[PDB]
Amino acid sequence: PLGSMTQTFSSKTEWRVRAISAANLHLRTNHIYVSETGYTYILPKNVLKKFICISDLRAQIAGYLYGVSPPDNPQVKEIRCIVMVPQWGTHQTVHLPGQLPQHEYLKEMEPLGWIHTQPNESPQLSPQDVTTHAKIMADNPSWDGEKTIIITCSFTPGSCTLTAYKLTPSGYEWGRQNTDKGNNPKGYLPSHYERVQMLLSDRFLGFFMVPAQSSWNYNFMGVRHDPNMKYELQLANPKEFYHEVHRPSHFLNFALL
Amino acid sequence: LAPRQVLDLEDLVFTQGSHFMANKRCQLPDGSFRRQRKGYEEVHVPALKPKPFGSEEQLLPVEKLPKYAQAGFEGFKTLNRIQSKLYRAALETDENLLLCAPTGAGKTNVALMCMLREIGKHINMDGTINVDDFKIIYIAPMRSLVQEMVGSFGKRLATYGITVAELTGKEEISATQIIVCTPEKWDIITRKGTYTQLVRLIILDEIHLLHDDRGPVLEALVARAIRNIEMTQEDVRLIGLSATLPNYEDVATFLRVDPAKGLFYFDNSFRPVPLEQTYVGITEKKAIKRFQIMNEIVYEKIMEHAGKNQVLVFVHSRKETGKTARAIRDMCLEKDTLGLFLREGSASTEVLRTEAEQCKNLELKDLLPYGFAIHHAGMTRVDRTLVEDLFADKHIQVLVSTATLAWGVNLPAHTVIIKGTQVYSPEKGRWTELGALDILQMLGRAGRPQYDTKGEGILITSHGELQYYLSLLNQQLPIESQMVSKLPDMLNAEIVLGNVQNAKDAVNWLGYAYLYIRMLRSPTLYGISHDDLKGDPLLDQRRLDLVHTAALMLDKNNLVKYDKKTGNFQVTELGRIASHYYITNDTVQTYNQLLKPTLSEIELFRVFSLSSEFKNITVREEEKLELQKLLERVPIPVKESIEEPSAKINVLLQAFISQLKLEGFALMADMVYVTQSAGRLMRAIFEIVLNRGWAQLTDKTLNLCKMIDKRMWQSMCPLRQFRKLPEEVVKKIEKKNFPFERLYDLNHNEIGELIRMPKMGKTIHKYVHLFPKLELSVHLQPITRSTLKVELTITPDFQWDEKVHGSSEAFWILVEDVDSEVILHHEYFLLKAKYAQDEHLITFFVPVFEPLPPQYFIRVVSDRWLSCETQLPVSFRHLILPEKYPPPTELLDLQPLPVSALRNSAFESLYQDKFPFFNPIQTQVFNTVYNSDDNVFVGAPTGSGKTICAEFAILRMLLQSSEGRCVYITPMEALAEQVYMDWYEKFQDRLNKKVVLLTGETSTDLKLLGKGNIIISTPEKWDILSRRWKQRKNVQNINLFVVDEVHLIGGENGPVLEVICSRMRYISSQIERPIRIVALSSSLSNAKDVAHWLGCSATSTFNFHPNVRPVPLELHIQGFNISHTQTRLLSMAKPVYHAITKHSPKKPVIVFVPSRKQTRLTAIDILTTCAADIQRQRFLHCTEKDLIPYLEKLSDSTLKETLLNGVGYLHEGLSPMERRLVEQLFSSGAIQVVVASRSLCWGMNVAAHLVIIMDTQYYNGKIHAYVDYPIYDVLQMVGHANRPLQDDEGRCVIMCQGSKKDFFKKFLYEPLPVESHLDHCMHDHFNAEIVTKTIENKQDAVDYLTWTFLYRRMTQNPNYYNLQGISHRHLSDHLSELVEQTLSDLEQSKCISIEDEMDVAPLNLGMIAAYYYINYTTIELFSMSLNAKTKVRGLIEIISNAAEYENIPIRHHEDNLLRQLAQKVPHKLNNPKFNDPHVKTNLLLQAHLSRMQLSAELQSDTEEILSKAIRLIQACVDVLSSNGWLSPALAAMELAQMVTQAMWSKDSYLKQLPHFTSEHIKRCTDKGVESVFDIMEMEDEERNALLQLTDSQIADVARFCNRYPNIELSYEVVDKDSIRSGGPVVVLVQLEREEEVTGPVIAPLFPQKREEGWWVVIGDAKSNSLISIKRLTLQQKAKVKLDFVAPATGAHNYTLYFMSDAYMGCDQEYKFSVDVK
Ligand SMILES: Nc1ncnc2c1ncn2[C@@H]1O[C@H](COP(=O)(O)OP(=O)(O)O)[C@@H](O)[C@H]1O
Ligand SMILES: Nc1ncnc2c1ncn2[C@@H]1O[C@H](COP(=O)(O)OP(=O)(O)O)[C@@H](O)[C@H]1O
Ligand SMILES: [Mg+2]
Ligand SMILES: [Mg+2]
Repeated sequence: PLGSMTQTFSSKTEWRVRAISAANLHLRTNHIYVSETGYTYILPKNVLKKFICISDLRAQIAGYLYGVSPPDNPQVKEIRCIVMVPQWGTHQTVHLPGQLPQHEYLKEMEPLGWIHTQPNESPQLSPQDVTTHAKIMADNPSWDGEKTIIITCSFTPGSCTLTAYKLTPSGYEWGRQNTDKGNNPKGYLPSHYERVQMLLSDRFLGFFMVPAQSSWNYNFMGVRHDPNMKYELQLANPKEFYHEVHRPSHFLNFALL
Repeated sequence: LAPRQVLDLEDLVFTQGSHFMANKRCQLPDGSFRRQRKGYEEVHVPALKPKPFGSEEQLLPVEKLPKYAQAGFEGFKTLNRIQSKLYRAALETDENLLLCAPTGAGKTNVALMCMLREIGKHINMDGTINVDDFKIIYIAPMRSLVQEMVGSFGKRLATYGITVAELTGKEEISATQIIVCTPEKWDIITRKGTYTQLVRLIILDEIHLLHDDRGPVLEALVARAIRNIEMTQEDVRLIGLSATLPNYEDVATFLRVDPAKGLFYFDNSFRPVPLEQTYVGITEKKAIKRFQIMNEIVYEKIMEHAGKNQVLVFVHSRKETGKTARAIRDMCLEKDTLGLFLREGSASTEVLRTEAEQCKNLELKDLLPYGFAIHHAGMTRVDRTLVEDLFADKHIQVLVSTATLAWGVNLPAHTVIIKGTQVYSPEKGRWTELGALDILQMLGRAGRPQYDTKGEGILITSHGELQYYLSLLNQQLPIESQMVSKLPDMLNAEIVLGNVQNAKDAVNWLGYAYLYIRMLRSPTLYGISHDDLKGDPLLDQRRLDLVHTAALMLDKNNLVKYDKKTGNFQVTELGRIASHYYITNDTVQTYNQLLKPTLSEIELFRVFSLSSEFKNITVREEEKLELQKLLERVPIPVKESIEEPSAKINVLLQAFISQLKLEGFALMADMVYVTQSAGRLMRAIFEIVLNRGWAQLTDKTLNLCKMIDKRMWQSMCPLRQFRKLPEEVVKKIEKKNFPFERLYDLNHNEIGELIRMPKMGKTIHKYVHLFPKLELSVHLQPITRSTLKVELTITPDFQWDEKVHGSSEAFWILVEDVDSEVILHHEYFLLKAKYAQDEHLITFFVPVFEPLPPQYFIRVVSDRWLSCETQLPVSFRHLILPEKYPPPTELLDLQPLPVSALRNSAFESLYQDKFPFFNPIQTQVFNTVYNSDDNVFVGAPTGSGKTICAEFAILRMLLQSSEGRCVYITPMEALAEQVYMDWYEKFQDRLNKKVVLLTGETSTDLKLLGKGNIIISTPEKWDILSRRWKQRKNVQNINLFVVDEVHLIGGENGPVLEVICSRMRYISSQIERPIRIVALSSSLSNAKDVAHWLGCSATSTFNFHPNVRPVPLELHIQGFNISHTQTRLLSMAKPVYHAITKHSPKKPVIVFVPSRKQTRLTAIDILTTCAADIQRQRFLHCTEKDLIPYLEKLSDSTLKETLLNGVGYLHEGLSPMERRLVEQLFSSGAIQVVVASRSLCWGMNVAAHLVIIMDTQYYNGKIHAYVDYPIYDVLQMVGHANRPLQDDEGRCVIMCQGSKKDFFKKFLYEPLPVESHLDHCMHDHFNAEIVTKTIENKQDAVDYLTWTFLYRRMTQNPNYYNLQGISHRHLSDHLSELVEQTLSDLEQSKCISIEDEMDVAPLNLGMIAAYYYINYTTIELFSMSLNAKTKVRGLIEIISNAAEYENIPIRHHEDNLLRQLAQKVPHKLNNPKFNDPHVKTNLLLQAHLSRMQLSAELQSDTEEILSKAIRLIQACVDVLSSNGWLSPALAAMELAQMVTQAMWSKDSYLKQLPHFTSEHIKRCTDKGVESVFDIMEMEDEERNALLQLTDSQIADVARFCNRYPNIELSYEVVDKDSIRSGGPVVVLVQLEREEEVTGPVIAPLFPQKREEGWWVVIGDAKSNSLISIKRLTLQQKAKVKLDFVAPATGAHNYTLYFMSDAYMGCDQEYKFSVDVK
């Protein structure tokens, strides 16, 4: 039997194509774009380009926003720091620990929300981000509903488009209760959010904060990632998505033939 | 000249390499026959008979050799035939030799005989060898042969005390005298360009490698050295050893060998063992049946010698050894023919069985009992030695091995079989024939020189290759040139070295290669017509076409910038890296194309896989299955498909890091070649991306370099790098998901519950702290709001184990920006083992902007250890930037002030003939300096005429007080000598005043300021006299105090300048009559600080900026990308000439070069470019014939030739007279260009129109590193581009490194900020102020600091001095801490006494150090080393260990000089370590007392040492006498006169008088003269005969007699009767000279003049007790009064000593008794 004619299967793991595509992410940093409320948020370009180059085109990654207002002028929020915490995500959402960033450097700043990539550009804010942003507000009173925002960095073809949303009161009480993770949850309305004004600037620079002993990418070590995990922070810049120390299994499974 | 044709180099390449057969036929010796058989054909060549001893050549016994060369031949009784024919040319001549003889004739001993001659050239009086005098290079083809020759040459020459070593992959090269290397190794070394100048002999063993593909390496080595001989005239001897091949006469011409002297050819008949040849050429072309035909022939040949002779079989792979050995044996017992090899009952059989048990090897275990064995590099070291031992003992019968055994071991065999001649070439990606060198070496082992009367060599190959190997082994394979293939790479290597700067240099250089000789003798073989050969008889056009073709290929690949018409070559950083890292030019082109800072690790591996070194690698169809298995699982993804060879190279590299063994035989050989080349390839990519500042890619490539060397990725546990570990635990530690950082702060046994092995407990804790780890701390020092000076502190936090860390550990200090994207600064850090526990300080500058970035990053990454890094974030959140500097003093549009405005006829006579009116800057400050007494500050650029500004204040002082006294301070001694010459004519020759210059010798320095009206001095020179201001009136009576160049306060010797000016202010506050202070400075950013510190009113503060210079300054700053200093200096050579022809084609030019050697090299380079321009003698504006009156006064021959073409040079090694001749010819306009060294920038009395600063770095021989120019030196150099009454402008071009360009723009276009560093050297000044009672408590010390500049700057820039606030409590604590720390160290060294932690008081030690101006550390080491039993030998030792002698340079080209000087020096020292400046100082001291003439630098080094010896000698005198020690004090007192007159205590006193020769004093030591007074009392016509001197030498002898001390001593004990114990005993001593003195001490061998000092010592001789001592200076009459207390009751006898400090033989002794009731 067997067949007149048969072949042998060759493994083609999907992360290899994404890793090759992740190498060209710097080209998108040459074409980033932006899409009222009361608060104006200013994002420095140096940390945003770095946030793009360390991301994945399908697996979403997220970072926490921190900053202050200009000296004698409180109607504007200047984003000053992006914090990378142990995380793993999919094409629709990301999974952060329950603990918020804690460090002396950030005690002189206020939390301004979070920023995350996403594959496809959508005209409306995700139902998962409404659930995530509201559940963070329920567990952390330091996240004001009129101050914290959600910045979406959607991978448009050969470019990057930025959109910033805040949460309405109507959307907060629904995101905290929601347990449906689908795309059309029960009680999801466009009145749950409004768009905040966002401006990129080159006149000042931000900085990054990464875990002390760990790294941030757990998309290849999801077993070690737990929502109750703890972490400290250091003043350093994050590594790329497919850096060597983010996927040890790939290097040693090749060592043991 | 220019008839170029672009050639096709690849079509000129002999593709077969060493297998190329130039001879079309091959004649066989008589008796050779052939036999046709099945499937193959055999060719036999009979053994040649030796040539009967031709003429008078007898075998020379070893005892008939020269006496010194017989130790290298102990163990030999008589030289063989070729050695006895060569020993005379080898040992008795320096002629270049070429020896051609068959393999085994004994060519090595001939090369040894020439090595012995070179070593004999450095015989020592001691009897040893001056090893730092020469160097020998032995070039050997194979690495295995190199290692064995290191041991052989090491043993044969061990009795000579000589180091022979092989170079590691660099203190060893200096330690070795005979370097043994491969041609490629020595090529890489000399490509960089060190210690290659000491090479006197080069031996090119197996020089017939020229025919091989590696041949061009030998051509490059020879052409480089021979051409270097012409431009250096330091001859090098060339010794070539060759086999018997044609064209040996062409090789002789190539080595510059005289055929009638150095050529020696011995045919194959001189083989010591006759050789019967057998060549088996197989006709079967089918691989399978040809394989069995091969195995059938070896069996038939083995059986012919089975039981009769040993057989050595050579295969071409480590795996074939076991296969061939088994395949042979397996067929033997298949035919039952095993009993022939072993007697089955004799001693040979058993010992083959007992060692087969203990052999350990598995493959050899199955073959050793039967008489078989294998040998290859893959086996152990003791197994191979056992195989060699068992075979040498005739136990093994059949040995199958590879070529490594033939090269590395001298293991001959009766019969040798070469099974096949096919080798797999990974470089060529195909199977090729074996190399010619391997064939000759393998068959050379046929026949043992003792047992075998003949050897039997058998070579099996394909039938088509019979003619080749017949030619190779029968003197008929010509040696050709494979040089056209590697020609572009070799031309680039000579361009990077600077040896070839244009095409004509390359055409000349090409004429030294073996290709050129072969092109002349056989042009048809090298694609040249025999008629084109003499349409160009010297092949000028042909070489020029070859150079043109190679230059174009280098230009296209961006290694060289080639000017096609002029022919000039331009080096590039890319072209240098290809040369220094041995990379082909096509590869670095691909690197230049694809390398980008955004590169991923995926593309990085692909970039490596495309290197041209792998251009022949292909993907075989039998490899795709195994390759695809790995491709679908590689950790680094591969974009290319399997069909592409770059994917195969990519996978093979990743498989090598993971340590995976594949099965394909070609894949394994391909993987080795790819990864063997990966080392230098990836290291080249690292240096490219590092110097470009690409932070992310640098980290990627540096890791890949270590992952290739360590063979592990980053994901693994870093403990794998410890090879000494039972591995299966670190793989479990990797399984344990926890970071390696958590193991440091952890128990020695909490490790065991974590990894499951308390079993292997503290074993892990050992290697955790053996892993290198460094801790970093930073102190930010802001210079401006644009620049920050970072002081990085590196503290090691691991432990050194030489078995793990070796002798040093290398690290990379990296300073990255905010985004980890740009490397703002980087440098190389080497942690030596001797400093493995001490902190390290690193200082560098970084730029900053004013939306101050969040933070920078400092990364210290190890160079070889994987995952070995410490990153320190540098936050700027609390960084306090200094305030912006105020706007400058605007230059007023005032009318130019005439010279008549002084309103003084005598004063106007000083400037009337020089210029008509003062410059605008002198115009502004005129009213405040000439018509005012306020303190004035003048800050203007260098060259603004500030010297005249100070002369205004001097001329004003002379009007008020006609005999007033001014003190002028300038920071540099060269500036003081220049100011003294100008102000001597102005104020003394014209105004008839007194102008003096302080000498530094205090013995005649207090005598000038009391004599002169204008005192010119340096800071330290004034500091010693400034300290005693409260008792010496000549310091506080000063009317005017002028300090010049005060901006040097921030320099290395700044604090001394701060102390005196702060002291003059404090003196002026407690002096009733204030002292006027005038400060001159370069343009200062914080000039208001200097004004407020010196009490200058704001209206009298003139702070001008560089834009207001009288002569406008046109500044150009060129950046140069090359990071290699010597290569960067080359890239600036022709730009120096091009800047001259652009900015000053006819006006004078000054060129500043870093070192003394560069002065001559640049002056020749400028003239060579002027020569190629046909502009020769364009810089010569004086007629040639009108210069020889000045020209033939010089000693340097090179200086004469370049001066003949209008180009001079100045350096510290020239004569003091030669410099004045070149300086006068330059200012005269005779010569247009002069090239001055960097160290002469402060004492240059010439100006020019254009100044070119060639580089801003200099090498320091103390720290062994390049040091940047001080910004103060650069400002001084630019100041020379200023001629007020000659040019309308001044121009200066600064050629710097690219990274330093931003620094100069910020600190040259703008005023210079200056800080203070007095807080880093407070001890010596605090001790001085306590001795003179200015500081009596700790509050006084704080009050004392409020008068300084350090102090005021603490509020303007607090972070620079480690302050976090300017609050008046912040600095109050900061001063108190500095006060507490400084006073605690002074009390520790027993110089001050602290009472109740408040009051301080000076001790005897502190009063000595402050008086004689000596460091407090020196006075402490002095106090703990002297006894009552200290003699002259120890006094020289203790003063040599002074801190003032720590910075005496150590030039290690003087090691044997000081080693031999130690033997010539009278006093011998214990523990001779010549790495210490204090030991060298002690040797230079005894060399001066011995009057030993030394080097020009050693004599100069001694001069600077003696300038401090007197004060150190006087210090011990005060220390020894204060402890009642009589004999050492008097000995130290006569050591002072010994140093003065350069004599010893036992030497003759007549050695002081001038012109008294070395021996004609002994002419009269036999008579009755032995004093100077004896010569004084001898009559003319009686005494002018014995002296043997002339009408002028008599007078020098005379004038010493008049000034020689002749004092009449008188002493008196007051009340010689009314004395008893406890009663005062006083003794009056009266001294009076005969006549008197006109002049100081006559001591020509002492640098500084001195005055006659004297001691009066009272002591008890028998008890070594010193009772009373008093210093004094005598002027005609003097009266001294010595007092002490009487001891017990009795009749004690004392002694009165009257000793000088500058003359020997004037001492007086008077014993006297004192009756004490
Ligand atoms: N003068 C000599 N007297 C006795 N034996 C010698 C003498 N010279 C060499 N032998 C031996 O002859 C052999 C030839 O070695 P080698 O010098 O390497 O020859 P070559 O370099 O020409 O191939 C050496 O083992 C050497 O020990
Ligand atoms: N008023 C002046 N008019 C014309 N030429 C001058 C004048 N002053 C100086 N020169 C010359 O310019 C040069 C400047 O030298 P210097 O006085 O040392 O300036 P600085 O000390 O500021 O560097 C001197 O050679 C000096 O002779
Ligand atoms: Mg040899
Ligand atoms: Mg000056």
